[PDB]
This record gives sequence, structure tokens and C-alpha cells, in this order.
Amino acid sequence: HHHHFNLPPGNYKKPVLLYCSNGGHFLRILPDGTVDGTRDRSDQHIQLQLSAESVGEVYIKSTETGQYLAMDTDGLLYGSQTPNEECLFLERLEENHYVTYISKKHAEKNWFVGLKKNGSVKRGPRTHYGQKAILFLPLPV
Repeated sequence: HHHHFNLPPGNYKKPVLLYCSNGGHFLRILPDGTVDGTRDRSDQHIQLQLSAESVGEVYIKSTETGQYLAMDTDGLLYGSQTPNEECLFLERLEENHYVTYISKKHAEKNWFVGLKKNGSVKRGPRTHYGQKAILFLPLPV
């Protein structure tokens, strides 16, 4: 395929917080489908549950609202009420430590889930290997 296959510790038993090392925000999916980041560890919308569709492919869903993280045709993240092709991400280890999530639908273009230092999500085309915005550390709740 288009990417390596170094995988991070596999465990989707319980929910996690996706902490972004670039700014230290937790990924958040709001009820209205908006996706962004917040530093508030107590936010009810940052608790996420990952599940593996195929080895190395995951869905990322809000435990509070049931929404699936998804990246659209123009690279914007949104919360989807139902699982679709835009909701699958390739979960990969990076720098032998961090976890990156690559849009499966747009894998050939290297579009990643990423957060800026100001807490706003990055648009797919603006992401790329080597950025700090793409580096996550899932924290078990």
C-alpha cells in the first residue's frame, strides 16, 4: 500500500483521550459535529473509543455522542452519525513512540488527523509527515 506498517500498542478495550503533543490539546468531537481541541481534561466530549475494523485500521468514536471522527473530501474533520469510508483511519506508530492517524480514504495524499497549537484542527492537505500537529499520545481513561 502507500504507508509503512509499524503499529502502536494494540488495545481498544477502554476509552482514551487523544492528547496532541503539538500544543497539548485533547481531540474533541462536539454534539453539533464540530471537531477541535481543548486543554480541559474534564471535557465530556474528548472521551473517545477506538475500534479496529481491520488490523491497523480504526474507527475513532465519541463515547458521549456516538459520533464517528471522519475527514471529508476537502480535508476537514467532522463528526459523522454513521460509519462510512471517511471514518476509517490507518493507526500508525511514528518516531517509535507517537501515534498518527492517516485518512484511509485519502491515504495516497498523506492526509492526517492533526491539531494546531491553538486548538484548531488541521485541514488534510496541510498535514504531512514530520509535523508536530500529527503526533498523538492516546491516554487510557
